[PDB]
Amino acid sequence: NQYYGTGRRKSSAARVFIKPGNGKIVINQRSLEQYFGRETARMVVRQPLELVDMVEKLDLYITVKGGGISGQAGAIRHGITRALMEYDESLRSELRKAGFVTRDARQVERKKVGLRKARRRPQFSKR
Amino acid sequence: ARIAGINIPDHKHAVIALTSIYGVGKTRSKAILAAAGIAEDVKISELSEGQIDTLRDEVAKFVVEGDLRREISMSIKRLMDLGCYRGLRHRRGLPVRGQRTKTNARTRKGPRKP
Amino acid sequence: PRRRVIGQRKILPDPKFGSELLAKFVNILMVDGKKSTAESIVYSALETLAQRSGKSELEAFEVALENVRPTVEVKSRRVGGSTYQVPVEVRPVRRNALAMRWIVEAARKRGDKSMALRLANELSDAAENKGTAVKKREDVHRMAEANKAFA
Amino acid sequence: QRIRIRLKAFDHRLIDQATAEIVETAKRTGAQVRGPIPLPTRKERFTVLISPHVNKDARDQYEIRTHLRLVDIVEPTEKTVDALMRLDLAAGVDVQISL
Amino acid sequence: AKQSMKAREVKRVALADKYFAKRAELKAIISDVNASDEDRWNAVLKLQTLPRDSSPSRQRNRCRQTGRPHGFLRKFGLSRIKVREAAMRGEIPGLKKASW
Amino acid sequence: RSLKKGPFIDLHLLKKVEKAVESGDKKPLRTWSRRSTIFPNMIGLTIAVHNGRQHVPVFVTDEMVGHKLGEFAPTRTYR
RNA sequence: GGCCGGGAACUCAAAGGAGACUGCCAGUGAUAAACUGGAGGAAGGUGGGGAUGACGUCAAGUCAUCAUGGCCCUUACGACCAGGGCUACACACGUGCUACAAUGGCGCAUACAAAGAGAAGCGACCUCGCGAGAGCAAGCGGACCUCAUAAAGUGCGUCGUAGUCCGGAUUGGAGUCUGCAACUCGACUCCAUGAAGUCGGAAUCGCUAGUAAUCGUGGAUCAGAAUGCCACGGUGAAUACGU
Repeated sequence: NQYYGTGRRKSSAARVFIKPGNGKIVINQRSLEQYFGRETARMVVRQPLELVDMVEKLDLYITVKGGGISGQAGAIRHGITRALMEYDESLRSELRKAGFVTRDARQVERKKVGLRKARRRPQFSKR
Repeated sequence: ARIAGINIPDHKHAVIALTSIYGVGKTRSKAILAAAGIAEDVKISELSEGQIDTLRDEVAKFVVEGDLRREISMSIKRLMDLGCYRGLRHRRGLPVRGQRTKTNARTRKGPRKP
Repeated sequence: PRRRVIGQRKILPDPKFGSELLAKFVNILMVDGKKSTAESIVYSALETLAQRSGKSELEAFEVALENVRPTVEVKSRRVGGSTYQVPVEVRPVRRNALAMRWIVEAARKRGDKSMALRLANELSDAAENKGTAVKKREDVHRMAEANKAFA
Repeated sequence: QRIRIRLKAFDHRLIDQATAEIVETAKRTGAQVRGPIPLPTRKERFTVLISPHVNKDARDQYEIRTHLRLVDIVEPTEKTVDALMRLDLAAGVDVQISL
Repeated sequence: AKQSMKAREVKRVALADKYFAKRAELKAIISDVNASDEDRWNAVLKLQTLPRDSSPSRQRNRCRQTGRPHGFLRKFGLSRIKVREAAMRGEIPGLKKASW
Repeated sequence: RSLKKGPFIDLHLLKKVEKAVESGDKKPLRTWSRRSTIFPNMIGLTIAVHNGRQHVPVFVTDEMVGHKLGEFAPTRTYR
């Protein structure tokens, strides 16, 4: 028996599986250190578990696709949050109060005719 | 060190120091160093006399100074004497190889208001 | 704006020392969308400063900031086709922002080898209470003192 | 011996009508079929200037959508192929059969 | 456009269709690496001897309804103005105003 | 231009040059073909080449071989 | 090695649905409309972005995309052809790209995307060339094959404030490809030369969030010719006391 979670951020998707015992992590058949070589990234992936007292009581199996480092980290965190809610169903208050439960939904704005970016406008000359 | 008719710096790696010759670039430098057999991370001031002699012999296979200067000279004056389009431009001081003259052309023209 | 309300945007603590102040400092030092470069510069400079001063990085940083924070500034006004320089107070958040910006601007204009060395030297000089940032603070205080009749 | 049918159109109501007709007719004659799998749509986009002479920031943007469907039948009989080749479809649907 | 400018294109297309086969390979053996020493000298000469209007690169895409030589779309065979008119009247299947 | 294709020249000029050099003549040869390369065979004649308005005469020399005939008939007037 | 048997759970594909309404709790207010907070929820007050342009103004733009009243020429202001010009050069302006470096340049090694196009077309693997390319030659009218390697980043060296191992105009010599034909007047490649410029006077412009700044990718027009136009994603800030 396992516990499941799905996460999304920007253009990235993540699948998370949780079991009990002897904390260890694999992302795409690799360890945290080999995959994420960014301290901010590791801290984001570890935040939800540290917020609770289950740092060393569960095993995690994770897969991810799409986007970049920050987006993938956010997706993984969201997936972990959903999995923990499913598994326990009593940490919802703490997780919500921290803010991990909401789906961040700011995408890239499209380019528009007559502009050179989403909002940048060419130079002007009153003459 | 004094390899060709000129002297060359004695505190920088050889692959760069050789470039001070008029006719050797970053390709010929590496080629000459490889043919001689010296490491390219070498300061010239650490060389011996025989190594320098080998370098001189290697460098003595390309047209380097004086001769190539004369070569470009004769080329340009051959064009000018012939009197073709390129020669006319060469004497008149404007860009050959097309390019715009309504604006720019300042490398071949000079500072504003000659 | 005219009829708007400005809300606070959540900031995230720095990885090793959980310092919101240090996250803000990295942001202000940051340039061109690159954050890792700024983080490396900040950490290297802080480590060398701690080695030089024999205290904690947080303590050294806080002493530097305390020696550069301002308390009164001057704001322009137009009256009778003329300009007056009315003195006004400063809020704590603005104090912090001004201090950090002045420190970074002073550091960027020195002549050492690397930015890390520049920042370490600037922070040490500030801690000893001499340098361009403290000069600027003194000038601001003097210009505020010269205009106390227009309060 | 397996038949594969590919359907293309500019309108999804029409494509659904045609595909339902195909599947029901095929099932009426014994053979078994795997349902219609939907495949990605295609979007072709055009940008045009709307004034006759000079204005460059006035433009219109248009698109065309192409919808696609797949059906496959595995163990047929002799009469099913006859019926399928005899069938008829609407005007705006394109059908391809591969053996 | 002008009637003469329209006739020119018909002439060019006809001549290209006429001499396609001759120009194709019997003359383009110049790219052959083992043809002969100078059995391709005559190839180049008798290639340049042919009419100039038979080379496909001397044709310009014009609108089928008006003749305009600027603003051409290959999918429709028309210019931007006539594309817009037909689209609004509703005569191009599948086309509509797009937004996203 | 690319090698393994050969130089370029027009047949109606090649024939005239061949005839003149085979026989003996000195009157100028008219040409509108500013795009024909100069051959060793052509040394010692006078070719009048078009430039848009008139025919400019060029007297061939050994140093001109391998260029285009159009480099000795300029087309624009200045000062 | 999803490579094999298999499975229909999950990611994903495109069809029918549910959801957000000041609907609920408290306070202010004229028994009113509404306003300021809170709970639950992925989302809260027109949640983010787009299409959508009122009666009218400027005798505003377009007889050269098209159509059309009046005037004008018709052995010519109407056809056909080769060669030139629109690419000129003392000088003045508007929109851009690339710098003037160490938050960096050069070498070696290695993470992580989205959206598009392909029949006279896109073209793999193999051999030859230092290179742009050449010769044979599969697959693909395509969630199947081809275009097709993302870059900034990350690790280890080297350069040590010099007009430099910064910057890259301009010029000589050898070639490649498309095209009947690259002189005037094409794009690329190798060898050599190595310019101005050290953050820019009085003026002056854009931007309130996944925005500005920065790094790469694609498409129409097209035999060949983008730094311009229209699209796509990665990293990702500062400040708003007030009128």
